[PDB]
Amino acid sequence: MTDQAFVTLTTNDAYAKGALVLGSSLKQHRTSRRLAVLTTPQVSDTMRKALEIVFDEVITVDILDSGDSAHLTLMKRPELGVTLTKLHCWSLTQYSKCVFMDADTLVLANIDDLFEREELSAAPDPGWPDCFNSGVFVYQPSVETYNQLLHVASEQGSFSGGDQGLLNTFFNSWATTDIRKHLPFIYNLSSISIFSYLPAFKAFGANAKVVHFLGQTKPWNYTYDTKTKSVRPQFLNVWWDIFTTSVVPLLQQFGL
Amino acid sequence: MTDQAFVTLTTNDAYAKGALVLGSSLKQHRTSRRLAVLTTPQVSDTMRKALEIVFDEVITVDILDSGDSAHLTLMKRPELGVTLTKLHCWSLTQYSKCVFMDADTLVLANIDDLFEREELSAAPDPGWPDCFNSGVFVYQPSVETYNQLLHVASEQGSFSGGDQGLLNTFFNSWATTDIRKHLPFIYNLSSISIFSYLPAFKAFGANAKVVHFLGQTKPWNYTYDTKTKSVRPQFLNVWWDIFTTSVVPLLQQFGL
Ligand SMILES: [Cl-]
Repeated sequence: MTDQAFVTLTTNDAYAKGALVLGSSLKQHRTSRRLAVLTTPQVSDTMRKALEIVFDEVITVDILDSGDSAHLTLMKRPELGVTLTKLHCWSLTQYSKCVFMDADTLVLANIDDLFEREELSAAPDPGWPDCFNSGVFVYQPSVETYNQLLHVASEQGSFSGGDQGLLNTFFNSWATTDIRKHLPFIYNLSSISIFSYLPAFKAFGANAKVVHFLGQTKPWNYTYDTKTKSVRPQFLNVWWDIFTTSVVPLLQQFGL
Repeated sequence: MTDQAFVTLTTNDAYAKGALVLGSSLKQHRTSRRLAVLTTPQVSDTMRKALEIVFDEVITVDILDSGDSAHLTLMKRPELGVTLTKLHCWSLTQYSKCVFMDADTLVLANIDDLFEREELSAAPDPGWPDCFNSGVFVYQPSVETYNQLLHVASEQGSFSGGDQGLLNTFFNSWATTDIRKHLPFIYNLSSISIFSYLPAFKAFGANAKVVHFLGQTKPWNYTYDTKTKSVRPQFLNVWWDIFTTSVVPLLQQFGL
């Protein structure tokens, strides 16, 4: 649909790499949706221009600017920079529904069916499964929800010191209400649960639709051998394949 | 209710300690339900007699006996000893509904409301949260279900090499169907998620109703200082308090 989007976020050039890989993965699996990326001014012109090619829309967010609605809350809780920036995904009222995906996710199959879901649909978090992981979620842009999230951020902050605590606190019926708001874990498959919980992977992890690179060493903190097509494991190598294949050439293209 | 029960299982004297602590924890939080314990002949007379005091019913299961319905399946899949024994929880047709709890769980509050639940209700597993953890679950005893589980055990075994894989495979709609069959994580709170996922604990882990001692070192593999009332952490110490207070005296009582 025209007014639906995957939305991601990048606050720096490291994460812009992820966002570019994510965007590409989404294009590769023939999404019929828009691709939007929240970006900060800290993202350089080269990453930016590549984001402009990969994404239908590049939105600038500067919570460091006092014009930003999140800025006073950033002052109150300065650890919440990334969180308050991320929450701007709710400002995107040019879209009726979006799938937010962190820039450290990777799409391995079309996940457009996520748009059948209602706010707030998200996959369970490993570790504390009565929380949803905020790495992938379905939400409806709204200035009201935005303001309410912003307000909760101000009042409580996040029990996680990040967006996950904040989102779970506001969307707190997730655990106990409407199983359709549980996204299958395969739509936000923790790369940790692929290596750590290895019995459950073998049986279901070949079904993965989205890899969420958690931790730790993010995909781009790895060394990739372009000859062997392998890092210094399966999923890191898909990410790097996309990076090497689609993203680097788009990045090297901006220097002329 | 008269014909409802918590059911646990012990295949040896190490686990009988857990079962005795579990049973006691259940009595301590004034359950109105029956307490049943599947036991193997490998459980010694002393553990047994103490089980007889703590539990309303002590049921003997010997899958090593060829009279047992599970025995031929044990022959086919000998790694499934514990699993096939556990599955006998479904034979307990003297009960209309039961809560099965592994002998490495600990009850910290009345959880009798679990009997409002239908088969198969269970808490999500940490690590792979689209599986339920088989440490605590609500089920309806039935020879049909039993036979069907036994049959699946024979055909597929368990993708986990344990009961969890088997149960998830048979009760495979759990992830996607009926949010009421998701037991809050606090009814099967992984002791690992208490130490490992520490941000989510502080906010919700004080609400714990059942601790599931996973791993690893089981509670009884720890040294307990009875003077300091502490092990060699909060939950280990509740377990040991119950053990020292209620269980050991019941065990020392059998030697005369
Ligand atoms: Cl439901």
